[PDB]
Amino acid sequence: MKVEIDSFSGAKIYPGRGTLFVRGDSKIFRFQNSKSASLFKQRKNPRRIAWTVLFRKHHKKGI
Amino acid sequence: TKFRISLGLPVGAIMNCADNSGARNLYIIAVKGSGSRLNRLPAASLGDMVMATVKKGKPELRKKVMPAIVVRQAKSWRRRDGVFLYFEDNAGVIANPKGEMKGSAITGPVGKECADLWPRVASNSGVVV
Amino acid sequence: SHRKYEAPRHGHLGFLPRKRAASIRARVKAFPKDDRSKPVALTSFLGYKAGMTTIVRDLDRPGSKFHKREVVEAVTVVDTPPVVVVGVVGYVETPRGLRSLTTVWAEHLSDEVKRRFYKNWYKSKKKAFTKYSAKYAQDGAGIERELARIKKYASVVRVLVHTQIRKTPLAQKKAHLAEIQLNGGSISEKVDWAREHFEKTVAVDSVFEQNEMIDAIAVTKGHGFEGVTHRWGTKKLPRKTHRGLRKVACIGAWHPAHVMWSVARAGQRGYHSRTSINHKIYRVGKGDDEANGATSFDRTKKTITPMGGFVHYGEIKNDFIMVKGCIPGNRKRIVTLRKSLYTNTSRKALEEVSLKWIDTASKFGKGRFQTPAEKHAFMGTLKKDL
RNA sequence: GCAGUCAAGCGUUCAUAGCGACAUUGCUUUUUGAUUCUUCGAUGUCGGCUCUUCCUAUCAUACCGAAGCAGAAUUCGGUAAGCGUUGGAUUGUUCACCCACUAAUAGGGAACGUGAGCUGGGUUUAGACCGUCGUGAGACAGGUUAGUUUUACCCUACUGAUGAAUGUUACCGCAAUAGUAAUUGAACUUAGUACGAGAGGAACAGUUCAUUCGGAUAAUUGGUUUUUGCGGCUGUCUGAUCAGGCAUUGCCGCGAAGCUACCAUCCGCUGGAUUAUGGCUGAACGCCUCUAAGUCAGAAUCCAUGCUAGAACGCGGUGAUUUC
RNA sequence: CUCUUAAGGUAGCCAAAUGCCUCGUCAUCUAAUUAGUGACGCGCAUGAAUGGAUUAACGAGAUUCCCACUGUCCCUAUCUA
RNA sequence: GUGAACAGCCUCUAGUUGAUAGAAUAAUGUAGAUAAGGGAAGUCGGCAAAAUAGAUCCGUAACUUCGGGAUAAGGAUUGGC
RNA sequence: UUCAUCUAGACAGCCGGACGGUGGCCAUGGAAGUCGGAAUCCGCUAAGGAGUGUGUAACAACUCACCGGCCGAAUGAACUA
Ligand SMILES: [K+]
Ligand SMILES: [K+]
Ligand SMILES: [K+]
Ligand SMILES: [Mg+2]
Ligand SMILES: [Mg+2]
Ligand SMILES: [Mg+2]
Ligand SMILES: [Mg+2]
Ligand SMILES: [Mg+2]
Ligand SMILES: [Mg+2]
Ligand SMILES: [Mg+2]
Ligand SMILES: [Mg+2]
Ligand SMILES: [Mg+2]
Ligand SMILES: [Mg+2]
Ligand SMILES: [Mg+2]
Ligand SMILES: [Mg+2]
Ligand SMILES: [Mg+2]
Ligand SMILES: [Mg+2]
Ligand SMILES: [Mg+2]
Ligand SMILES: [Mg+2]
Ligand SMILES: [Mg+2]
Ligand SMILES: [Mg+2]
Ligand SMILES: [Mg+2]
Ligand SMILES: [Mg+2]
Ligand SMILES: [Mg+2]
Ligand SMILES: [Mg+2]
Ligand SMILES: [Mg+2]
Ligand SMILES: [Mg+2]
Ligand SMILES: [Mg+2]
Ligand SMILES: [Mg+2]
Ligand SMILES: [Mg+2]
Ligand SMILES: [Mg+2]
Ligand SMILES: [Mg+2]
Ligand SMILES: [Mg+2]
Ligand SMILES: [Mg+2]
Ligand SMILES: [Mg+2]
Ligand SMILES: [Mg+2]
Ligand SMILES: [Mg+2]
Ligand SMILES: [Mg+2]
Ligand SMILES: [Mg+2]
Ligand SMILES: [Mg+2]
Ligand SMILES: [Mg+2]
Ligand SMILES: [Mg+2]
Ligand SMILES: [Mg+2]
Ligand SMILES: [Mg+2]
Repeated sequence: MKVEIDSFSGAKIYPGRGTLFVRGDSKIFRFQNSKSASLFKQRKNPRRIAWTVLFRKHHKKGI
Repeated sequence: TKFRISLGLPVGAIMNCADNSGARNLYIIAVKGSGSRLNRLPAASLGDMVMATVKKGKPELRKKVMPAIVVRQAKSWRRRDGVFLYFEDNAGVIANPKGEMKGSAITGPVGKECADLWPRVASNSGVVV
Repeated sequence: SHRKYEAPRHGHLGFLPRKRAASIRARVKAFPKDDRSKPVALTSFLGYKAGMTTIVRDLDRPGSKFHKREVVEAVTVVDTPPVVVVGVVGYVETPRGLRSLTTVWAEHLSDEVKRRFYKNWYKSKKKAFTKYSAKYAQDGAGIERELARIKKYASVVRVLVHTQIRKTPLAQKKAHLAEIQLNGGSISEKVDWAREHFEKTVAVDSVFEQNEMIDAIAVTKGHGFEGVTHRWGTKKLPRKTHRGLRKVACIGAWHPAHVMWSVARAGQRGYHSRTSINHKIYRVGKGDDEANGATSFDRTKKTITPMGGFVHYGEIKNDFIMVKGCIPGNRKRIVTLRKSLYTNTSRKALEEVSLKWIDTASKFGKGRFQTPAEKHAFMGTLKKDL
């Protein structure tokens, strides 16, 4: 099996977990759960959402 | 020739026309192969052939019943690999009773189940899921 | 006049009455037909429903669109510590059915099974089987006489086994005792097997094996008093309905001038005995085997217990049976897993399943990590520790 | 309304494949009449919705016989009611009609089932308008609009739920009786084969799915949120802060658990006896004959296997049975 | 050309809240319309202050279609008092 | 106080804390809510509910008795500092 | 009940023959026993219809009425209830 990545939060997605969203431009978005899916639908910025790997990278958290 | 897909387009649903035939939407009036149950609306899923009319589009396509094939669903369904997925919208393409497309191109993605079910949809398709 | 539109009736008339099962342990009402050429073996096993998880495996089904592809499936985990054999029952056949001639018990019975014979164990003098254990005083002559009666009679032989709840995380502390038919030949050696196994444990791997179709017999989750709309699935009456809409509108014609048994009525839902067949064993896991949740593809040295424990159950420490799909009953409930009554050869049976991965993320939430090691590796150092 | 009998004819020939005149015998009571026996100290009067069951004069599905049955399709008929028999536009409508799917969209009963189950569009009080009629008040199976749908806590029935008594108490069982369930399609392949000049074009075996139904289940996905769990926001109040109250759950995002969805997943058994029918042997009747004696196969049928309940006045095995 | 009246329904309007036949006919609206609308009119039985025709605005009046919207429904589920 | 406001919501003075209670949290209710995808397919009928909503700026059709229609329709903005 | 056949050999059964004038007359596009109308003859005859059916376009070719070979005692038809 292959572990996917949450398009919003960077979380690791295991088989069957979360949802997959195909945008009209054929882009694929994987969400590990309804929280990340709902923030994406609300058009929040992961770089602004403080628990996402994208925010942690932009803010040099962990490193 | 296809596993069950959560029905998301009951009779009366209007999806976008994804082909270049001159139709802008398809209005579901029936679903091929659908069963019977009192009060239950016939409902389509990705890859189903429906009977539909063109509500808006070129006048030559309107005011008549024609087969269509659902290429995008937007109602979440579960693939056997455990993936719950959905598109941004519901979309279909006009076809004849034998499954051949009336148009010559699809705009936007096409569900993999539909592409496997209908080779003409697959041949005219761009991105597939 | 006629119905004016045909629909199938709501509910199954063969599962009536929708009453509470008389016991929390569902009775095995039929054992597999005896083939007296095979060795002596139990026809069923007792376990406790721990909970569900999900697995990943490669489907082997030629002609399927998912042949040699990956499929995610739901599985149920049944905690199955070995059952202790404590007795044997002989059944003679009669023009009035089967009839127990006599039961021979083991000499020493654990407190687990002894509790089953007591409503108030804590204040009893625990006299159960104290005079019976004296039947083994010097030679066990009476015990051997009863076993000889069973051999001379008793066309059907069943052992009495009890669970070891002390090995489960359950608080119940009172074992479940059940009769399991012994299949295999020579009723004499059925009796010999039972006598030799007195006071001894039998593990689930000696009863069940990988890929085997089994049946699950359990009392379903109870839901109390239920109205027709959910108890039977009848159509909700329109919003305009005076006096409520979660009802059946016409509960009968004028004649017969009686409500008929087939009309949906409100009553108890759930807590019914159910025997559901053809659940494939996906794993026969052992408690002592660390890497219980591991496969030949995952190799993560982890057990079957999800992170944080099986919700409302605890941790799997014993032998366990992983069946495909779902089985009747809720978590912590005693379940009887029995061998199939027929030889299924349908290519859905007979398929050799190899698990590729077993989910162990927490079921207490949207579990993100399979192991605490993976959680630490993803999250880095936190303030508390790690 | 449905079904027979006869058989002049139709069916290119040919009465009876399928039909069938002139006649004639019936059945049914889902038509409408006829009657006025019951009800006028009152049986709630259309239709629909909902739900159960029953009938068979069978639309489909099973197995078959016949054909003007080459195949395919169809038609006639037998056992058959086990199983299903739909979504819509217009109309109060029943009925009708069309669109459409479907294996098929069969007909009916149950106080023209079903109003203390609903609804109240219609009819069928009182308001009002029109047309025709009437001098008029007013009439109108003419049209139109508005118009209170009451009560169960009793008995039974039904659904579930306790329970005295059998020395007590406990555990494990048996199984009388009662119920019972699965359903239908598609695709691949057989096979572009059999068959057919051709056009076309099967089936059995095998495989993957699906429809309708049913029983569970909550790993996942989704829904639900008083977890008032975390955060945010408005207004006001606690001098400010922190932290809070109130806004009838203040509002918003996320939200675990639980519950739950063909909106999720899993599961839904195999033996015998038969019906129609086709056969064996074989007389009656030197032949013939599935039938008479005997006998073989055989249906979605039946009875079992299996599944649910367990007789609270059916039964068995087993443990312990009170020093005072 | 007849019979005939007090006068023989004029201007208008209509299957209209007035048309039996009738779900009239044509067109439009829909996949499908006994609905709606526009036309037609030998109109059972339309029609001129018993007011005719029309009308901006107004209407808890009757009606049809469309967009939005939704648990009305598919098909139900859940929560609170 | 907010606010256009005698609106709603919170507060001061004053007044009251009165409605039979206790325990549970089944069905069916009454009242209040939410709901994937579809969006009136429900129904006689969109009944009920939802959606809209304040203010500022832009923009506003047929028709009209010239007065209206009109908040037509249709858009954009709004906090804090 | 009635009428028939029958040791001068019945019924059934199996087997043999089932001819010639003659493609009888008429027609028909063709019609030979057999799509039809009409005539129902004669010889050989133990016996054979100008034909009981199948068959051909017509032929042909099979088949039956009819008579024989075998068997040997009963049998057939139409009615009545
Ligand atoms: K009366
Ligand atoms: K949840
Ligand atoms: K506050
Ligand atoms: Mg969730
Ligand atoms: Mg309906
Ligand atoms: Mg019916
Ligand atoms: Mg259910
Ligand atoms: Mg009401
Ligand atoms: Mg969980
Ligand atoms: Mg009364
Ligand atoms: Mg009454
Ligand atoms: Mg019949
Ligand atoms: Mg009635
Ligand atoms: Mg009633
Ligand atoms: Mg009533
Ligand atoms: Mg009624
Ligand atoms: Mg009314
Ligand atoms: Mg009135
Ligand atoms: Mg008058
Ligand atoms: Mg009247
Ligand atoms: Mg909330
Ligand atoms: Mg206060
Ligand atoms: Mg608060
Ligand atoms: Mg024979
Ligand atoms: Mg017989
Ligand atoms: Mg009993
Ligand atoms: Mg005029
Ligand atoms: Mg008129
Ligand atoms: Mg009109
Ligand atoms: Mg309409
Ligand atoms: Mg005048
Ligand atoms: Mg008038
Ligand atoms: Mg007014
Ligand atoms: Mg101010
Ligand atoms: Mg919704
Ligand atoms: Mg939505
Ligand atoms: Mg919409
Ligand atoms: Mg409608
Ligand atoms: Mg309807
Ligand atoms: Mg209507
Ligand atoms: Mg309203
Ligand atoms: Mg505006
Ligand atoms: Mg306007
Ligand atoms: Mg001829």
